This record gives sequence, structure tokens and C-alpha cells, in this order.
Amino acid sequence: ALQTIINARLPGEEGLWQIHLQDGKISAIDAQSGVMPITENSLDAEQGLVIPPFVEPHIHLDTTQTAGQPNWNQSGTLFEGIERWAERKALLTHDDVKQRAWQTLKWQIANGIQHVRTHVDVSDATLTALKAMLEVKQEVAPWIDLQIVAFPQEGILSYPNGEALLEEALRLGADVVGAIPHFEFTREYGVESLHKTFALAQKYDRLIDVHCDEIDDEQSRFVETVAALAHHEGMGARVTASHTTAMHSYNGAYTSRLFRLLKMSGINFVANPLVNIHLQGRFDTYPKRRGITRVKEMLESGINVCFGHDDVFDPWYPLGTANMLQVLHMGLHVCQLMGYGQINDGLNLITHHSARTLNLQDYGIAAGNSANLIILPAENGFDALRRQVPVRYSVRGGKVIASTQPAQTTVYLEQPEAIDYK
Ligand SMILES: C[C@H](O)COCC(COC[C@@H](C)O)(COC[C@@H](C)O)COC[C@@H](C)O
Ligand SMILES: [Zn+2]
Ligand SMILES: [Zn+2]
Ligand SMILES: [Zn+2]
Repeated sequence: ALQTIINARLPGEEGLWQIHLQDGKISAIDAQSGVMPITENSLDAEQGLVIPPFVEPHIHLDTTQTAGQPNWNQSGTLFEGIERWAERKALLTHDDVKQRAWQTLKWQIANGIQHVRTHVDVSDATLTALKAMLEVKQEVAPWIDLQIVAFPQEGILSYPNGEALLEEALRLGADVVGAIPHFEFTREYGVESLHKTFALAQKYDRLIDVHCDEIDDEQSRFVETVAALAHHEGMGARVTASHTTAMHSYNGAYTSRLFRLLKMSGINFVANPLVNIHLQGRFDTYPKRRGITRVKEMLESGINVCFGHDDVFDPWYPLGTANMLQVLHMGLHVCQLMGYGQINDGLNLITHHSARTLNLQDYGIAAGNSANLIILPAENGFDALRRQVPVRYSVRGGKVIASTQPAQTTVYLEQPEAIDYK
């Protein structure tokens, strides 16, 4: 029974802090006068950084761990990736989905992630993965709050019975309504699909998260419809546009006009840097575009944007350990957010901003909130990011659910010396 966390650093704060726990909540946060000694019922942060848990705002748990089955994505494009998935989706079973989803979820728990939004392909008359994932959500609840997006991978209007399947997924309990307007057969189907998505979200009172303009096409502007509909319904906080990689290729005048609406609408954005850098720019020769959405500009404008991993060893991405600091590292480089302050504040892109994207209410290190928090063996966000630190402890409801004993490196020169890379 933990009653206290001691010797903790907090972002943007001086010295050490003591975090008092009570009934699985944070009761108080008090400054320390110095390093406190270990005591029974206390957890020693060892002068590490305490932050709320990492969030994964965008992952595909139904496809995770399937790379190469039955074939590899040779071109490394979104479009072949969908072809490869269709082959694998025909082989999906209930147990298959749950086994693979849980494998990745365990990596996530180990990585201090306590909030996850997974998209699940509902372009499937049997709804096999969706129904399986609704079970996983209940099973993993003690460790991760999992949101499920009903994601119509092959289109709402462009797939047989797509709209009916999407609605059935909501009836069954999916938390979020998805869409994919740039993959619909026509621009008109794309726009109409968004009207249907918003209608369903209002009917069932659910969140929205659209796979939006994931394509190097300067004419793909479905994001403006997502934002306009959100604004009209007054529901911006409940709405997310994922990817928006087309925005990387927009002219600046249109982008300027668009940003006014994006800010007024209050919708959220997810960028997926590991996957975006891999899949975008594939139809360029040289020079080759980066293909990530306008993260730096969004931040400058106070538009909420955050980072997701998207894919973990699957048709779209052959790598990954579900690590959010690694995602952040890629995002900072590709988006050129490389100022000291920008790097130090980078933690926000995988914590607070992502919590806002998931519409979370019980999140943050504050008295009254659930005792959900993680401890990094690092002095601040910059240090954590530079050294790619593991999660020392993950605490949920005041209980430790994960811990990492950090690696220990020694060099043998004239005498043994410990190396910490600081
Ligand atoms: C994926 C690999 O690491 C093994 O996990 C087994 C697991 C067992 O199900 C537990 C559930 C509460 O009934 C998940 O383990 C989490 C427990 C220990 O809390 C899921 O296995 C899925 C198969 C059996 O279709
Ligand atoms: Zn079942
Ligand atoms: Zn993806
Ligand atoms: Zn996705």
C-alpha cells in the first residue's frame, strides 16, 4: 500500500516534491526541503521526473504483429499496405486478434502507456476483430484505458454495406466513429462519408477520429469538412483528424485560410511520425518530401496536435517497440522542432496533448486525480528524450504496474568507469 512518492522532479518546477496518495488518488503535492530517506509505504522516484502516463492516441491493434503475413509490403506505400492487410484480414480469427493485441498491449504497459486509442477495421461482414477488441478492452482495463475506433478501412460508401457495418460496430460498443474519405472512390463519396460519420456520432453520442487526407495529394482537403462539421455541431473537443499528411503539400495561402477554421473548430490532430516518414514521399523521386502534417505551425497557433505510433510490426511498418519517446524523437527531427525549449516541451506531445485528443477528464499530476503516473530516470523532458530513457515505474490507481531496472554500462579504461551518457 503506497502512501507517498518521494524525491520527485516535476516539469517546469524547482527542486524535489512529495506526492501523497490516498484511496488510489492524489491527495496532495508538497515541496521537499531536500532528498528524503526511503520509508515504508513510500516509492522513491530517485530524483526522476514524474509525469502523467504516456498516451497512444493512434494504433492499430487488430493488425499489430502481422508484418509479412502472408506477404510483405514491397513498395512501402499506404496503398499496397491495404492490399496486404486485405489478404491477412481474410485469415483473421478471434484468438489471433486477441493474442496479437495483448502482445502489443503488454509492451505498452511496460512503456508507461495507460491510455490507448486503437482503430479496428470494420470493413468486414463478420466484425471479427471489432468484437474481439471489445473483449480486450474489458480485459486490459486494470492497466490501460482502451478506446476503440470503428474504422471503415475500405470506405463507408465504397465498401459493401459499409455504413451498416459501421453503425453496428457502434451499437456493439465502439467508443469512436472512424472514416477514411481520401480512400473513397470519389471526392463526393468522401464528403458524403463525413456527413454520415458525424450523423452516427451524434446518434450514439460517440467521439470521432477520421483517417484524414493520408496521401501526398495537394487536392485532398477533407480536413476542412471535418472541421466545418465539428464547428456546426459545437463538438470540436470530441473530434480528431489523424495524419492530415496532405497538409504537408498544401499551398500556404489555402493553409492560412484553413487554419482560422481549424482554430475555431477546436478539433484535435494526430501526427504519426514513424509511419509518415516511411510511407509518405513514396511517389517522389528526388527531392523527396517529408510528408508530416504542419505540427510546428499548429503548435504556434495553439491548435492541439499530438504524436501516435500508428503501426507496430504490421503491413504498414516493419519496426517498433510501442515506445512513445522513440515516436517523439522521430517527430522532433522530421518536424524540425529542435530548439532546446521545443525538445524539452516535447513530452507534451505524448502526454497532455494526447490526453486532450482522447477527451480524458481524469489525467494529470494534481490533487483529486487518480494516482496514475510514471517516473522517468531523467532530469527533465530534454534529458528523457535525448537519452531515450525507459520508464522506471508506472503507477496506476496508486499501485505499481510496471518497473524497469535501468541498464548498467561500464567502460574499462585505466580503471572501471560507469557511463550514464550525461
Ligand atoms: C500475448 C501473450 O503475452 C500472452 O497473453 C495471454 C492473455 C491471456 O488472457 C488474459 C485474460 C484476462 O483472460 C493476456 O494476458 C494478460 C493477463 C495475464 O492479464 C491473452 O491471450 C489471448 C489468447 C488466449 O487468445
Ligand atoms: Zn470472445
Ligand atoms: Zn497507419
Ligand atoms: Zn491509422
